Amino acid sequence: FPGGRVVRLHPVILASIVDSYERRNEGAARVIGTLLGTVDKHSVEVTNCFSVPHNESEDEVAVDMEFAKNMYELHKKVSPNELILGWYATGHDITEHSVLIHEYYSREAPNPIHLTVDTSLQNGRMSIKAYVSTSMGVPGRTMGVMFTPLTVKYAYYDTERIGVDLIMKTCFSPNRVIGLSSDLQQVGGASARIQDALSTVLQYAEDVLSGKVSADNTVGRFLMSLVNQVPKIVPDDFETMLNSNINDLLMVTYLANLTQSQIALNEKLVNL
Amino acid sequence: FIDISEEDQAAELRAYLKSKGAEISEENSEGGLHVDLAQIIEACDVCLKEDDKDVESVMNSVVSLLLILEPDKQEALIESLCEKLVKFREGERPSLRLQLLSNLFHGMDKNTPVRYTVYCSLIKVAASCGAIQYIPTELDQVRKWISDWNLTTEKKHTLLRLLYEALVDCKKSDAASKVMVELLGSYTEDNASQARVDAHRCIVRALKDPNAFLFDHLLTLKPVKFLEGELIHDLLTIFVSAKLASYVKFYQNNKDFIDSLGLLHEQNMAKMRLLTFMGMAVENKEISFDTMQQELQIGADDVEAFVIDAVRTKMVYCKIDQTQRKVVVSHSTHRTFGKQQWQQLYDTLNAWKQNLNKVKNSLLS
Amino acid sequence: STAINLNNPESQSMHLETRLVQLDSAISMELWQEAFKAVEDIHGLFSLSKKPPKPQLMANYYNKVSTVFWKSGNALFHASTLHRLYHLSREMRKNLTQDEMQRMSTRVLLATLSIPITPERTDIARLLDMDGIIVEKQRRLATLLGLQAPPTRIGLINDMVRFNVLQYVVPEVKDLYNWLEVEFNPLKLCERVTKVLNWVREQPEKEPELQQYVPQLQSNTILRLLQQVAQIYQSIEFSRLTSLVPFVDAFQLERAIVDAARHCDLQVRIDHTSRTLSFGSDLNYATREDAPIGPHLQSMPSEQIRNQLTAMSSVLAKALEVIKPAHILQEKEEQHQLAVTAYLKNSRKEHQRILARRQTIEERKERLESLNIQREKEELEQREAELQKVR
Amino acid sequence: GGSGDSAVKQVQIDGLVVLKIIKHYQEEGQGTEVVQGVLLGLVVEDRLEITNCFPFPQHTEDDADFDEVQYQMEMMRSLRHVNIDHLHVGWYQSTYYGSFVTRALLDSQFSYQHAIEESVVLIYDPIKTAQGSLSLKAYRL
Repeated sequence: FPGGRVVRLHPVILASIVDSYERRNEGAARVIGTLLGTVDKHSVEVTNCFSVPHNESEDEVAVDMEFAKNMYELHKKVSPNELILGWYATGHDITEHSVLIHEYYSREAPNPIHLTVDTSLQNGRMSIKAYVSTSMGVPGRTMGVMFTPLTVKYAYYDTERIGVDLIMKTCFSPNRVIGLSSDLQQVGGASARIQDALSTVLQYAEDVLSGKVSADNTVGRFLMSLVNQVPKIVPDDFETMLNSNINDLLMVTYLANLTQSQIALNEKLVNL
Repeated sequence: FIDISEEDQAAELRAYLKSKGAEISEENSEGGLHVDLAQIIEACDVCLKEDDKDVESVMNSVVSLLLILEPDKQEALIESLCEKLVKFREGERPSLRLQLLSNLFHGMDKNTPVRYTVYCSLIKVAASCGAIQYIPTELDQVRKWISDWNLTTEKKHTLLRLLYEALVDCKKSDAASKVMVELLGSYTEDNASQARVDAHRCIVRALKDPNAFLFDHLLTLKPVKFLEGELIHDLLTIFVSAKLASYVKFYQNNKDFIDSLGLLHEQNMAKMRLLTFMGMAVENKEISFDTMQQELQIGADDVEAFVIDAVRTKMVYCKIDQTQRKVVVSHSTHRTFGKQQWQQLYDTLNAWKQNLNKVKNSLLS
Repeated sequence: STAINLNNPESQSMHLETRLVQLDSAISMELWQEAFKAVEDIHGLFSLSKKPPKPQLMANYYNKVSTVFWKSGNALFHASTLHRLYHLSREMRKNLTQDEMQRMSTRVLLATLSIPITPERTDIARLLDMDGIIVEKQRRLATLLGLQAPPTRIGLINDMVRFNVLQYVVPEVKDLYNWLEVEFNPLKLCERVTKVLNWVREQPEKEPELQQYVPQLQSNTILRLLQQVAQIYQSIEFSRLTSLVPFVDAFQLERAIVDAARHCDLQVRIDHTSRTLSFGSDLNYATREDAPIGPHLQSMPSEQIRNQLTAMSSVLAKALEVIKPAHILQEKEEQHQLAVTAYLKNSRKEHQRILARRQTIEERKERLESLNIQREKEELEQREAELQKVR
Repeated sequence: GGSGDSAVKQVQIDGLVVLKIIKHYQEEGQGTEVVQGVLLGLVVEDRLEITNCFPFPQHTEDDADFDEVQYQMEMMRSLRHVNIDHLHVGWYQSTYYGSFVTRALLDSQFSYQHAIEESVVLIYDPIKTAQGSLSLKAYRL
């Protein structure tokens, strides 16, 4: 099979695209930048990016590639992983300026990775529409534009998409940083409560008329696995060992407050 | 070749590349254009005239791929050019000609003429390589829209049949088959007779592969409940032997067909995974040293080694106490209503674990 | 004197000379510090002599060093140097050109051994004093060998077998790791490997180098087996346990298990009045059972309960059931979608105002906030010239 | 008015900042405390708002050694050209072992705070503290 077929961004990429749009960079409706990262032969790993001074005027495009040398030199020391990959911009899809920011990027001369971030309200509009030209034969005019279907994903790191999930549920509503574990606790039993809702509906499907194929051996196998995890098997030796573990954990959590107390007492006599 | 960004004149731009191609293509370039700036005439030419014997005319094919669809028929002219790909039988560069125009870009999807065409192509054209990539987005688009036109689901069934045949990997073939068989009894080719013939091959795959374990998957959802077993398919003859614990059953129930090929070794393997499970899980966790051994009618350290086989199945899985608790939890084999009633238990069971405990948790924090 | 620059003749000469002389010298009169000094000198030369591409002898010296090492240091760094020499045989091959299968065989053999040998180090001195002053030196050794960090394990083998290594490997041995790394199954492993053991342990055409690396690697396979069966079984009689494991003697092996157990690689009650063993479901759950900082075997842990297990399981394991099947979720999320559309819809209106407002912030923030930090730093002048006027 | 003492307000750290922090998450400075970037922001309603950071790398082989400021000067011009200006109102070292404000971090801070009194010093603490509480520790002198 031929080369690129998908892209794998990260929400740092969309962070750096929504950065330069909203800072402003004279972003009335268009801001362009050079995406950075690497590729693995059919996939793209776009891993961070940053814009170049652009000016997309309707028959005049300004790509100062010299700055994308500077930024690349800088970003190379920042992390060694990144490579000059292509160009990213905001909406809308294929224009005459695709043909022009082709040429400016063909001075770098690998294959290009055209990202177009449409910013429209609708859910029927994909967030970012990855593209790469085929034909692209180039001894013709400037560069043929017939773009291949690519689609987008997120992937570079875990704790940074734990970082994006932390912003997702701040977008929901803050979600400040004090009560994190307790928020993971009280949405804990909420899952078990919405489970109680759904397991009712799956039972109730059979109760009314007939149903529950839906939990005959689908959810029936999920739940046996669930109770083989949490809690464990059910002797009372378990219960006493579980208690002895809490009595240990509590004795350790206690000893942490004993040490807070003696962190205080030595800090105090010196201050006296 | 010359770029697509050269002025169009869609016919003449796509035909200036025929002049760079064959002489036959060139005299039907000149003759194609001088008659009319033309539709089907000009548009069938690269698609039927030789792209000689070397497929670097992917470039002019790409120019044909967007400029045939809209000035004339997409549905007929997409099916042209694709005969050629399967004719030459060099597939990697034809896969680019399929890749560029896969679906959801460059006009309209059309709701499965193109998705039938370009996937019918890439199974045959490419090896397994290209064929893999389309299966998620295809089965996604099948769920996003199923063809209300019957015959195109018979076609998408045919493409799943080409899929399981072009696959020679057993478990992907089982997967592509029991997706096709899943979609079979669900809708289209049901239409009894068309499905009855398939039912035999399902009994081949379910028996032949003992990782389609016995009947567990078929109890989960529809396939047995449409495809009869007390017909001379003999599908429920598995569900007979599945609970009844011996080599005796299958061998006495014979199709002399499946006895030969076949099922011979898997009769004892049946006896294993059913007696280990229906031993363990209806105790309902802990059977003894000798119980398992006299269930299975075999040795001691052999049942140690068979506990490892059951642990590599992950039908049973924990630390195993030596002379009691031979097998414990991690349940995977059928226990149809025992699993249902235990589900029916579970909402009531969960009712405290969700209210009572959260009334302490959320209160505390 | 000598006008150093591009005169590799005399250079290379003296180099190789001292090298061979130093190497053998130390590895002859039982010296070691001398060898160390020699290596340091060679490294220094390479540093100040890295201006040239690289001539022959390289491979020679590499191999020599790896060999001389082997024992002293663990077969870990030694095996690493061995793989390095193997890689050198590739470059030298493309340039050296060696049409010999036996060579490749010997190479693969040396590689293997140097690899499977030790799955963990007994840092007693460290565990005692705190604490090195004993790590940067290892880093230095790594640098010497050409590495930047510390080698790893049969990991290493994955490494130097990404190449066409499952193949050239001579099939005395091809089907011995097809047990150790590949094949399951604890209760057959020591049986299975007995024959390729007896094969390789005939030493003279298979590099006697290998067959001193073999007894440790045999114990390493036992060590691999011993770790698994703590998850396969919860107890086992010692008389059963004897028959599971083909080995020379039980009286030997129990002490090597109690050793491993004492060095906290597994937890066992192998010593016990009845002479029977108890692995135990959890008892007190600790990383003593688990081997505390590195497996040497296939991941097959049984289920155990540790802090925030039942907590975070009940969070997410129940969540998934309401995500994957559900007729209640997707409607709610399609209306969350509608509240998400609404916010971008509110946003595009605000964006059009932020296009005016934050434009006026951005441009002015370059001037004003600079002018503010100007006055912060310019105050230090006003502090200085004013106070000068006082006195 | 939650605003700080005598030159500054509070801090607000916009999510696209913290995304860029967790890109140089806890490597390039694991066992060595490395200043992983300067916090560039602006004075907003009752707070600063760190809207962008750029990372400051160093010679991290296994020890940290300060480099030419050719990086910071060129990179703070790189920010200025497409976005705002060099508006460094703090900094973030993630870095090494759940939130701890070392004597060196107090001294580097003292040089920073006296120079520009519009400042906080962040300590971005991910999963290392068992996550855990006070993931973003601010602290001005």
